[PDB]
Amino acid sequence: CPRFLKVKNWETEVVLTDTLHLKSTLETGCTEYICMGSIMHPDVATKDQLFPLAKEFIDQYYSSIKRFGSKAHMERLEEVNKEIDTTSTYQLKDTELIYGAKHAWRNASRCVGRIQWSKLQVFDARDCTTAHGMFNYICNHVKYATNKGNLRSAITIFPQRTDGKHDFRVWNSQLIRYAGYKQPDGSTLGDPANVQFTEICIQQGWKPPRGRFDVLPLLLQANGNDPELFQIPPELVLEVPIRHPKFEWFKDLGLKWYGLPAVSNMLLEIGGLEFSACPFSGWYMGTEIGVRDYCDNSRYNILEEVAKKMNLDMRKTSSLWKDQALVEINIAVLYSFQSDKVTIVDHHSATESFIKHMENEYRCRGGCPADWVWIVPPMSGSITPVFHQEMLNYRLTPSFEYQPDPWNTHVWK
Amino acid sequence: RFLKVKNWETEVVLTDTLHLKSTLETGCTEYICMGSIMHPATKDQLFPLAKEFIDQYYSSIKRFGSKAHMERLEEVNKEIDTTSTYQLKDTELIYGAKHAWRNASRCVGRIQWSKLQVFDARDCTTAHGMFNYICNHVKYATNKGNLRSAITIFPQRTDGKHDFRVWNSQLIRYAGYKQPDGSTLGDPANVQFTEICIQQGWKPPRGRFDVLPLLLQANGNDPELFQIPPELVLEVPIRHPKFEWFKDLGLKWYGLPAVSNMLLEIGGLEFSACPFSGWYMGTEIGVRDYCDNSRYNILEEVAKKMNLDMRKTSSLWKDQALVEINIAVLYSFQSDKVTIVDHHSATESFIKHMENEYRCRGGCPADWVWIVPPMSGSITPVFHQEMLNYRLTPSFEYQPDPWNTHVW
Ligand code: HEM
Ligand code: HEM
Ligand SMILES: Cc1cc(N)nc(CCc2cc(F)cc(CCCN(C)C)c2F)c1
Ligand SMILES: Cc1cc(N)nc(CCc2cc(F)cc(CCCN(C)C)c2F)c1
Ligand SMILES: C[C@H](O)[C@H](O)[C@H]1CNc2nc(N)[nH]c(=O)c2N1
Ligand SMILES: C[C@H](O)[C@H](O)[C@H]1CNc2nc(N)[nH]c(=O)c2N1
Ligand SMILES: [Zn+2]
Repeated sequence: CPRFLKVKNWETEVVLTDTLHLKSTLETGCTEYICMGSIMHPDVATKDQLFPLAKEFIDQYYSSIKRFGSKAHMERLEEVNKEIDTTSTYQLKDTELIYGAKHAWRNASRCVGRIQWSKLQVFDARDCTTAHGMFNYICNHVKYATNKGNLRSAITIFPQRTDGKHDFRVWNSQLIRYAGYKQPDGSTLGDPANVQFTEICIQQGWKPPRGRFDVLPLLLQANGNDPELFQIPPELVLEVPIRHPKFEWFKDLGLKWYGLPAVSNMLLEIGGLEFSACPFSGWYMGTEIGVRDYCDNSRYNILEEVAKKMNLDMRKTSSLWKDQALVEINIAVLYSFQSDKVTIVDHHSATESFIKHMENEYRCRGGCPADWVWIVPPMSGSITPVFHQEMLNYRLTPSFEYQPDPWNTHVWK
Repeated sequence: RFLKVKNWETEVVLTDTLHLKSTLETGCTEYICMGSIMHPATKDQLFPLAKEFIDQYYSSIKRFGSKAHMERLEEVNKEIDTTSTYQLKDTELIYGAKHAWRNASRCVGRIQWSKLQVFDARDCTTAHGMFNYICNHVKYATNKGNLRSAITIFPQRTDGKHDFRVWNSQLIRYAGYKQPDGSTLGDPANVQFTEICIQQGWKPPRGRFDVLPLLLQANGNDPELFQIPPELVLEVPIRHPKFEWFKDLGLKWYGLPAVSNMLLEIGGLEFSACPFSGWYMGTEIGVRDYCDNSRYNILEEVAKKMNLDMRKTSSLWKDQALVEINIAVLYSFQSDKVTIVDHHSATESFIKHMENEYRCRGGCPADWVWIVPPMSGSITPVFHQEMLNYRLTPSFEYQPDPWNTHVW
């Protein structure tokens, strides 16, 4: 592998030099002959597998605190090694847990929000034993991160995997999401993305209000036991009704969205350890709501109704009625969040911040892994600076990974 | 191994076997993906490349292993022996040019690939001859607004000291002028090329839409300047269906998009001058050509006339102006009956193209980074389509700009 790789920005002519790719760990999916960069997704560690993974992480941590090679570094290596020897696993120190969580975000190639990576509040929930305790930790997380609309990024880390039969899992894909209900006539009420999970909740005992914006309950699994349902206290769920600065009729669509984006189905890998329940939250980029949640054909799919109320000609695609309506919806989302003083970032500001972040990471860290397919926003791509920015994608650890949906693997008791 | 691609909107899964036929490199490795990087012979090297191509040609006309096929391989073998190269048959040239288009991972317009008019210009020897062939190309392809895809293929590379080159990046482009006060008049993408034309004796009108002259190099000689006859250059004044003030911006564009700086590789042969043309997707003009910060950069002026609040990015004033400019472009070409496709229709057609190629060919190499349009990405169906990118040959390739290699 070449020692230096160059990326160019075709708008500004700036050339950056990447050396950090030499620390790349796992596989991208690509080969010399095929690129899988647009593919969305392209039994535990043995003692022998765990030793080198832990050492790599411990070495990285002690290098970051400028104590590489120190007595405390060598002693930490020996203590971890003994622990892996006698128990087949090991426990992270609190400092190492925090460092690992921040760096999994720092390394998340698909995240445009990483300029914030070092300001992550880490909640250590490794003492949790029950689904009720998970609910308590999650409620505290949601309250802290929401902060009356002055949102603060945060992660809550539940106990790591042991033998794979005692996993902690949040069955929700996000902590706060709206239910979706398939109707006998084929239509869907609510969010079509969540129909499968909604049906699971109903079978587990949830009584669904069957509305358009019903906050789903938490479905929480502790220590490999069957998951249990809990209702998030509604006063902890900050929501924003969507209105438009010019179009008085926009509020009559009855749209609203929740303020806190909180991913809860990913796995956090630190030093070979696997944290299968690690819900983390930030704040929204407006297009995540205004383009994807609202205008995806397979989601709320409101382009039609908005275009109608805008009195656009919808018979020819070349009138760009979809495009025109999409912008108004995204204007409404940003205006409504700003009016209610709920943190949100538009796609222009976020991508400009990410370029500055990337350049800083290249200069101070030797690179910044980035997934262009995900970094470029889903509207107006080429009038954002990331569109013209060449990027290198590679996998560094600590990392957030996808994992199978737990209902596909769980052994019901 | 067989590889699957999923469309996350429709849940359609396709199975790719065609990638097993690729042998060029992508630039990626198992550890680093370069998917967003823009740019990642001898007798001995030539015959296996020739053999592979002759093989796939005779397989395509269902006479693989025929007597004609055996004879052609031997014919090619002797010719590489006695001359260090070979000459394609006319049928092979046409097949190879259509397949270079069919294989172009970055082109959303490939549903048309087999409707390509191929002009054989391999008997050309001088820049005057190139000019004549290019004028005929432009006239045929323009067709009074009913655009027709075409490619003109000039003689192949021999020793590399005798290349045919079109120095222009496109056959028709507007000049760009570095102003005294530091800014730029016209098209900033072409400032360097414009200056080379001036340095070669071109008298610039110093307007905003001055069609550049052709700078044509034949057989490695110094390039020569030619003016395309203006009656051959179809242009469209841009106006807006609702904003009557839009025409007062004084904007226009040319109807014929015609790439002239790429290299066509067929069976190991390299055609360094191979201008090819189709018709525009509206966003190529209205998003990239007009609104890139390094291009015409008119978002400010348009948003001004729309009286948009331009003090905060979160008003999305840039996004609103962007849509209106692209409405105007489509409306203007359609009103003048000049072929153009919008990004919704184009990506729809591409999804249908992919389905066809997976069925009859076992796959379709596609570069998501280039296929997804530069605006309103996720409300087009390609945004949700997983794609596999791999290099098949015949292919179009980038090459260095001739002013960096040429000795005068
Ligand atoms: C604080 C403000 C943040 C912003 C504005 C932001 C923005 C984004 C956006 C727009 C995406 C693409 C979302 C999509 O299309 O589904 C994304 C992906 C991602 N973000 Fe961030 N994010 C933020 C915070 C965080 C935090 C705190 C973490 C973890 C500690 C994180 C980790 C990730 C990961 C792992 C992905 C990839 C998700 C996947 O591949 O499925 N982000 N982010
Ligand atoms: C007929 C209508 C056509 C349409 C609508 C179309 C559309 C497009 C678009 C929108 C791009 C992206 C260009 C950019 O972003 O700069 C592209 C790229 C490309 N097209 Fe097509 N195209 C057409 C015809 C053709 C033809 C006739 C050929 C060759 C015979 C061709 C070969 C290519 C190649 C090689 C690229 C990649 C360019 C590069 O890598 O820089 N296209 N096409
Ligand atoms: C922390 C955070 C901040 C932010 N501003 N945005 C997000 C994206 C929210 C999101 C929404 C979504 F629909 C899908 C995924 C992928 C991961 C979740 N699982 C489905 C794998 C997401 F991350 C996350
Ligand atoms: C045949 C054809 C049809 C069409 N509809 N579109 C194109 C692309 C036009 C284009 C525009 C542009 F700005 C940059 C590049 C790549 C660099 C090549 N240079 C020759 C310009 C382009 F291919 C080609
Ligand atoms: C097929 C393609 O990989 C898929 O649609 C991706 C494209 N880019 C994306 N980018 C973001 N930010 N989020 C997404 O869900 C997707 N989806
Ligand atoms: C850095 C990045 O590869 C570069 O900006 C690419 C992105 N995608 C593109 N897509 C198209 N269609 N045309 C382009 O010029 C580019 N430029
Ligand atoms: Zn790749």
